[PDB]
Amino acid sequence: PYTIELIQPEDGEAVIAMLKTFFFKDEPLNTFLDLGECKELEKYSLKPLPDNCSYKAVNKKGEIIGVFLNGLMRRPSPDDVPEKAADSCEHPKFKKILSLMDHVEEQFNIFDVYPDEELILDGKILSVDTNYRGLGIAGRLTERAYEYMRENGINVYHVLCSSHYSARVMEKLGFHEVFRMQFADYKPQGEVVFKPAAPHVGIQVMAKEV
Ligand SMILES: CC(C)(COP(=O)(O)OP(=O)(O)OC[C@H]1O[C@@H](n2cnc3c(N)ncnc32)[C@H](O)[C@@H]1OP(=O)(O)O)[C@@H](O)C(=O)NCCC(=O)NCCS
Ligand SMILES: CC(=O)NCCc1c[nH]c2ccccc12
Ligand SMILES: CC(=O)NCCc1c[nH]c2ccccc12
Repeated sequence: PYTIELIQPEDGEAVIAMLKTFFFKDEPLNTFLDLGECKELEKYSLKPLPDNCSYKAVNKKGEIIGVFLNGLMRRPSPDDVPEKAADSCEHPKFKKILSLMDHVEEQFNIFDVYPDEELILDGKILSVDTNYRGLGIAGRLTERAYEYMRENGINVYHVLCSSHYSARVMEKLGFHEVFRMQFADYKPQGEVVFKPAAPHVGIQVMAKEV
C-alpha cells in the first residue's frame, strides 16, 4: 500500500537520499560511468521541485519508494540563447551525461514537434525503489502529472529515456518515441562515449499528448 503525493520543499533531503540509494547507482548511464558522489546531480535533481509538479510514492511507513521529478519547459523566445548544460558542470562523469543531453537538444527540439505549444511538461528524473519495482508505481507517478497538466492546460509530456528498457515502460503508459539515438552512434569527438549492455541500445525521447 502506497500513496502518490506532491513533493514539498521540506522533502528535498529525503528525495536526494532516495536518489543516492537508487537512481545515482542504477540508472544505466550512471552505473556505466560509476557516477559516485555527485553533488551537481543533487543540485540538478532539486531544481525542478519548486515548479510544484514533482511526485513521490510513499509506503505505509512514510518512506519515499519512488519519485518522478518534473519541470515546466517553455518554448525558447525568438531571441533565445541556447545554453549548454555541460558548460556549468565540474563533475567529469556527470558532464558526460549533460553533454549527451546537450547533443540531443542540438539534434532535436521538442518544440518543433508541437509548434502551437508554449509550455510542455518535462519528466526529468524517474526512480523507483528496487523492492517496489514491477508494481506499476512508475505509471501511477506518471499519471499523477496528467492531473497537473489538465489543471493547467498543458498538452504535452516529454520524457528523455536513457534506455530502451525505460522507453518501453513509457510506451506501456501511452507515450510514443519522438527521437532516438543509438549509443553506438553518439561520437561527439569521433569516438563512442557510452558502451552499456546491448539491450539498452540508446536514448529515446518519448512524448504523450494528454
Ligand atoms: C524504470 C523504472 C522507474 C520503472 O519503475 P517501475 O515502477 O518498476 O515500473 P513498472 O512497474 O511498469 O515495471 C516495468 C517493468 O519492469 C519489469 N519488472 C517486473 N518486476 C520487476 C522487478 N521486481 N524489478 C525490476 N523490474 C521488474 C517488467 O518488465 C515491468 O513491465 P511489466 O510489468 O509491464 O511487465 C525502474 O526500473 C527504475 O527505477 N530504473 C532505474 C532508473 C532508471 O533507469 N529510470 C528511468 C530513466 S528514463
Ligand atoms: C526520466 C529520467 O529519469 N530520465 C533519465 C535521464 C538521466 C539519465 N542519467 C542521468 C543522470 C543525471 C541526470 C539525469 C539522467
Ligand atoms: C524506432 C525503433 O525501432 N526504436 C526502438 C529500437 C531502437 C532503434 N534505434 C534506437 C536508438 C536508441 C534507442 C532505441 C533504438
